[PDB]
Amino acid sequence: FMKMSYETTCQFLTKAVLDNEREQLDSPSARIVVGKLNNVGTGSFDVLAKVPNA
Amino acid sequence: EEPDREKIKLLTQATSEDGTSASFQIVEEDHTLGNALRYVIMKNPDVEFCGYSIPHPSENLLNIRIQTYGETTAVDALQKGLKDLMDLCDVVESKFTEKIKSM
Amino acid sequence: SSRHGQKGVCSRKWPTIDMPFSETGIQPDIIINPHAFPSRMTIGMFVESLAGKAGALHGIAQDSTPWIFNEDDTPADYFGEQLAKAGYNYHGNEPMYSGATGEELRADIYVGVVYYQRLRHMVNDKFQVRSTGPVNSLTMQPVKGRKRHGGIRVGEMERDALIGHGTSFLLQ
Amino acid sequence: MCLLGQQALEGRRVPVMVSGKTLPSFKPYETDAMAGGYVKGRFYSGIKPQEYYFHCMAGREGLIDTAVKTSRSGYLQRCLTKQLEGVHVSYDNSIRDADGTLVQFMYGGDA
Amino acid sequence: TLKYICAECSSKLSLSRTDAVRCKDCGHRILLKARTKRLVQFEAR
Amino acid sequence: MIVPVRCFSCGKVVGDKWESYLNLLQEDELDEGTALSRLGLKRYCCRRMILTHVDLIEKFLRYNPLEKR
Amino acid sequence: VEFTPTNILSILANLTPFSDFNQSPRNMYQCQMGKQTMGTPGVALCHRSDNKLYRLQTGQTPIVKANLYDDYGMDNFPNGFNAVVAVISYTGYDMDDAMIINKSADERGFGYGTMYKTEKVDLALNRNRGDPITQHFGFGNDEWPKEWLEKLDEDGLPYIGTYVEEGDPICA
Amino acid sequence: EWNVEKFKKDFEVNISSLDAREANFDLINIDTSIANAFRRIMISEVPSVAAEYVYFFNNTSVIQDEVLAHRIGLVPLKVDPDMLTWVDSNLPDDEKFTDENTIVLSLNVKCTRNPDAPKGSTDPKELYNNAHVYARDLKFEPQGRQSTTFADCPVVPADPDILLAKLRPGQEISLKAHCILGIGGDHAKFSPVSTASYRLLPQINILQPIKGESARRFQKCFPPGVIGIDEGSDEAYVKDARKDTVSREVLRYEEFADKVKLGRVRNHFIFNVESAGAMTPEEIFFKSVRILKNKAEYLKNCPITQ
Amino acid sequence: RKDVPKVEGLKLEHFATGYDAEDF
Amino acid sequence: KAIPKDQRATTPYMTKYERARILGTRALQISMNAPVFVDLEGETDPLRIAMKELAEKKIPLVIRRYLPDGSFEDWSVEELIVD
Amino acid sequence: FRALMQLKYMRSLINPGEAVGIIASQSVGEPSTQMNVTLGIPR
Amino acid sequence: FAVKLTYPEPVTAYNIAELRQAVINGPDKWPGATQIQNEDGSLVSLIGMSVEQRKALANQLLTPSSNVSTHTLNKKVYRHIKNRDVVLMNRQPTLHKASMMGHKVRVLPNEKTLRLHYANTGAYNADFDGDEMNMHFPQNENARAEALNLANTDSQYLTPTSGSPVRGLIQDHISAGVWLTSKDSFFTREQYQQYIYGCIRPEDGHTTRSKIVTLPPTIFKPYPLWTGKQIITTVLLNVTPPDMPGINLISKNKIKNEYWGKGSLENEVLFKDGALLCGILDKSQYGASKYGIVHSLHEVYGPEVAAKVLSVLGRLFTNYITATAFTCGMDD
RNA sequence: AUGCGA
Ligand SMILES: [Zn+2]
Ligand SMILES: [Zn+2]
Repeated sequence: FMKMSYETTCQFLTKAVLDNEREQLDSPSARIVVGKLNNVGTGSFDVLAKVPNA
Repeated sequence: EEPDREKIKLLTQATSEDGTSASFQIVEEDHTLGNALRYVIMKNPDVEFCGYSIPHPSENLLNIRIQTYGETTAVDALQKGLKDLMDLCDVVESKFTEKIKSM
Repeated sequence: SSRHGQKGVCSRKWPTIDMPFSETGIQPDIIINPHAFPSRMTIGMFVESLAGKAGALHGIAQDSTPWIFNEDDTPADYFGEQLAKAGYNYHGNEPMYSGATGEELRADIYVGVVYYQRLRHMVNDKFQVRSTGPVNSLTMQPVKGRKRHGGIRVGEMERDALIGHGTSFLLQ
Repeated sequence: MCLLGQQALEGRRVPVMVSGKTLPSFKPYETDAMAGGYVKGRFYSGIKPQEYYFHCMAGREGLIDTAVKTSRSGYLQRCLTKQLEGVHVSYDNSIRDADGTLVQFMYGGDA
Repeated sequence: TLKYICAECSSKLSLSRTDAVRCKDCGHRILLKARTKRLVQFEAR
Repeated sequence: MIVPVRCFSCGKVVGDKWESYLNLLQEDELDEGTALSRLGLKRYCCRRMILTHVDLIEKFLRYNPLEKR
Repeated sequence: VEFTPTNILSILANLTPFSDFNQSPRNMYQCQMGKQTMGTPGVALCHRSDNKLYRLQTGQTPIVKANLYDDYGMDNFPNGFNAVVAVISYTGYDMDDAMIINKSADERGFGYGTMYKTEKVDLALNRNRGDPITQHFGFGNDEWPKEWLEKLDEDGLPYIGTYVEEGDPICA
Repeated sequence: EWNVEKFKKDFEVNISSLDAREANFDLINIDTSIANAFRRIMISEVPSVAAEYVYFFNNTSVIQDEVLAHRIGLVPLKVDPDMLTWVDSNLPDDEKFTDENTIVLSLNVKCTRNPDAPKGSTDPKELYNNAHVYARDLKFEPQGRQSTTFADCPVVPADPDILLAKLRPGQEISLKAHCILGIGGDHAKFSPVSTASYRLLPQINILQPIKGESARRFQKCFPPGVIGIDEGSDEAYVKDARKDTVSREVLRYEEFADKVKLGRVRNHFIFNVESAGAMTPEEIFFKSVRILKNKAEYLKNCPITQ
Repeated sequence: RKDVPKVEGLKLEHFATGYDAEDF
Repeated sequence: KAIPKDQRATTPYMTKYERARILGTRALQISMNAPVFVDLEGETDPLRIAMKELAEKKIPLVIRRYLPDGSFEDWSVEELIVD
Repeated sequence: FRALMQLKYMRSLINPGEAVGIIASQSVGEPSTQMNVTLGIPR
Repeated sequence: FAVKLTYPEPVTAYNIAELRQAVINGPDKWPGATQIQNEDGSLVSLIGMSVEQRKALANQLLTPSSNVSTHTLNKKVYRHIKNRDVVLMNRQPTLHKASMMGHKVRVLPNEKTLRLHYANTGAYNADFDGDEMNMHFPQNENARAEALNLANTDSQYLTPTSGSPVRGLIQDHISAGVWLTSKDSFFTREQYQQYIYGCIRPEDGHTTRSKIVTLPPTIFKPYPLWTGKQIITTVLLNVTPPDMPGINLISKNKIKNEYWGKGSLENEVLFKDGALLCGILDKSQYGASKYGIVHSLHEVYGPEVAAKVLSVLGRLFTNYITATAFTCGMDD
């Protein structure tokens, strides 16, 4: 997706499809394309909660 | 008729409890009243510090802070300012009338 | 803007009481910051101020043709002498008092009469806000244009800047 | 307060016509400094018209450089901003891309 | 009586839904709608 | 448009002083300076008000569409 | 020899007083501002129908002017006003490119201007001859809100002079 | 030590000139904050009576309705502003305007042509009838009480000669202006003074004496009458420092800039109050000082809230 | 070159507040 | 993927980005009726409330620090040096 | 004092997750707008 | 914008009063609220509801659960933007992340233009000539917390390009600091204290003392007199925390000593325990973003203090430029 | 798309 979103979009698309490529959705641009929390900065980690069991 | 409840306000954030440091906020005022009132207030020998500040021209607000020592209260010192301004303006009016008559 | 390409927005409509008043009993129409001149070198504006002041006091128009004057016949001398005959500072300053406090300012303030022009670009009126509006059917994103109640663009560079900040939850 | 001084264009003195003249009023090959564009006049006492044409030359070519520099810096920003946007600090202080490929073992080598 | 002035003859007239949009005194085809005695309030600023 | 009512800078009503001022420049063959001195415009904010005025309304009024021509 | 060195300047550059005293690009920005200035576009404006006009009502003749200001008659179409200007940083809102106006001056009409927008209400803009026609300014069903007469005369056109705000009917 | 009575001992007034439209008076031994207070109040806070709501019924003139309304607002009216109280806003328009708070001025002018002047343009006033609309055409329309109250103070513009509008045959102006009580601070049309300003008394401290033709040559550097020489063989004296304008022209010459100092008297204030005709300038000053006092009474009376 | 001429009616047009040409 | 607690090797300090996300998410929880474990003391801004909760470390949140390998370290607020 | 400066050094380190790539790109681009061998933007 | 920008505020027991009032005000007031979104998902616009109907809804903001499908939610109120929200300002040039910062919203009455402090204009490369700015209002506590903690202006006091301060006072404030800080500038007790309260409002949280403190005059003699450097001492003594010693710095000016006389010494800027003892201040000091005074306060007490110092200086110098002003003319 | 504001 980072290739697609710079230049020769269709050329990078063609080389991607011909590869049967899978996007691991790491590129910040690519991640934006899919509406995903950006992996940089505050999205570099996850937050969980400690909850009482009793 | 009612004692105006919003003209002057005592900013708890800016007022001692012992009794000699307050910031007062008057609505719809500026340097007009402010600089004269601080000027007369500085005549009080018991005022340590007094001054006025406009939070913002567009807001049409006036804050006047009086911090004194334990020999007067800031409310009392302010009343001393206002009694001085009223009597002084009486003096101005009186001499002005006298010289208008003397012509 | 003046006739000197020194354009500025009106930051505020200063109360007449708060303006500075001269010992002539007036408070200026416009106040321009002096620090604008040192980069622009719009000294023609300084001369236009002192010429419009002389010409208003004596009550005559002044000729501003380029090179009517000469290094040996400077405009500061011509309008300086004319103004000084009029009854005003040869350098063109006037003693002003603070509107706010009332003391006399440190120095004589440079006051004069300048042709000022109002640009049609009241970009003040060009303001726009959109918290809700139409969307293009091919995207469901805010439509375009102020008159369309459209939404300003968060461009590619603003995306880059939000990634810079680490503000990935703001970028999302 | 002093003088404007020597006007320049693209790094050198005033253009000269093929007749050898830098302005109609100058004889061909005038060796006067002014004829090359050196303005002795100053803003406080004005500039001669022959000098106003040169300060106008420098001022315009300035406005051209001012209007072209911003087109040569957008592509400089975006061309590598596309590449390093994935590039961040790993939790181990190593610089990894958003792929995971390591770029530097420390930021500038000091963190 | 509603009014319409001829853009080219100044002649006042009172068009109807039953007449040609033309100045009956000159023949022009452009008519300024006349101002009338109609109240408008104004803040003097 | 039309001679301003008051001088922007000072506040003195000036709109009454236009026609007499123009008369003083015509009828009395006075000069603009002396005419303004006799009008009491003794400040340059006032001086300039009338001195610089351009009564463009006379040019506007010839376009009056409410009378035949 | 030149008849006058002004013969090398354009019209607007001669209209700029003391143009030989400013940094050149400030004179060029002066041509762009005076050229972009809201002024008097004409006097037959009641017989034009521009999509927009900007007309300054309080127009004046500069005290400081080129003699080509008279020779080209630009005094027919004054584009500005003579203001009392103090070159002073004092209020704290005059920095970089921002300037202060006197409030009382604006209240007295200083630089007061008006903007005209012309509209065409066409009912054939895309009709289709005899058949198509059927729309007539006016009413028919009575069921309309009679408060529309508060804006539109009983002939379907608004009363010339009417105050209108977004949402008001411009014709029926 | 400072007391208000030591001020009363120290405070002085000297009135140089009292015209029914201008007052030039001095306040000696006061604080700048007080002189500036009086000035500021005389300008913004002293109420005056001015047109506020202009109701047009017709305007066919080449002048914009809004503009003409603002111009009618600017006309100062010769009205004692104490004949009326303020108009509130908390209440409906039917209660807003009464004969106690509003003054009605009608204007109905219809321009015509005159039966054939001499040549042609023989001005405008002879070619046309009511071609010039003046403030003097604002007919005062009383209601009831104030009809009687103004029996001996009818409403007139303080300058009838103000040209308000110029018409052409068939053009007409019909409007009804509602003049209310307002203060110069809320809009400049309510300011009752044209110019209320103060200037500190110029002080010319001659450090060393000058004499002869250098003394008279110094004398010509100042306004005619500021510097007097009686003999000049012994001194060049100051007839009146009040005549000076502080042009600081004397400093242009080394003959003097090292043998004179130019200062001011911080205590001495030279007030100049010129009235727009609504009220006499001294009465305006009286209202300003009584206004400041009334404000101090308002602050005494108010309860400190929290 | 001729120097631009100074005005012939180059005379006082400003006074203090309080004064006039009755002192001139 | 579980980095053993005995083996956590990362910065003992809370990053500004960690602090930002914690305060935002926890504030949002208080604003959605998460039980407040501290005196509201008058406050009405949920964000300032979450800031108070950070000041007393009463926050019941855990930061999952990711490593680009995929291993992560679960860190409590109550240990990560807040500032 | 050496202990203080070491602790300042520990407390001055770049945070995990910093967007240093973008920051780099802007720190080379942004100042290049103010701009025998090729110099400036062409270089 | 204050009446046309909303935040979707979930109503609780702690904000019921404020949101009930905001609803009562309605869309056509200050901190009212334009709309109410139920937990059932439906929207109720207040665009045209009467004070009576909005009053009725104010007593329903806290209603009980109704459907097990919705029992976990609480109603939402679309409140107008107010003085407690952070907003992300961006100026085109984006050229760098520092050109798009988060500012705390202050609704100004009778304005029509986005109002910005001068200290930011060297980071946006913005100038009032006619420059336009985009104002983004984030709709989420995560974006609020980030715009108040990460992107905020104080976190941008230095650029990452070089770490030179990009945020300082400008033009008039610089010349005012040069004039105020001259050994020639003296001030009476009245003037000194007036400038002080003019620049410090303890009621505004502008201090770490909750009262005011003051210095002895420079001149005990004929008359009690304070210097301008004593004023900078008083402001620094009042803005720094009482639990910390005064900043100690030896900086320099952009004004050679030769200009102040043949023996004058005014280029050495000396700060001893919070007290300016020699020299003036200029662009090199609080605007130069190079160790100068403001940079040193940023380093010692951090960005919140340095920002407080900048606002205090901006007010001090603006007011003193009101008392004495600054001008330039042909004589110059 | 053309001109243009920053
Ligand atoms: Zn006709
Ligand atoms: Zn005037």
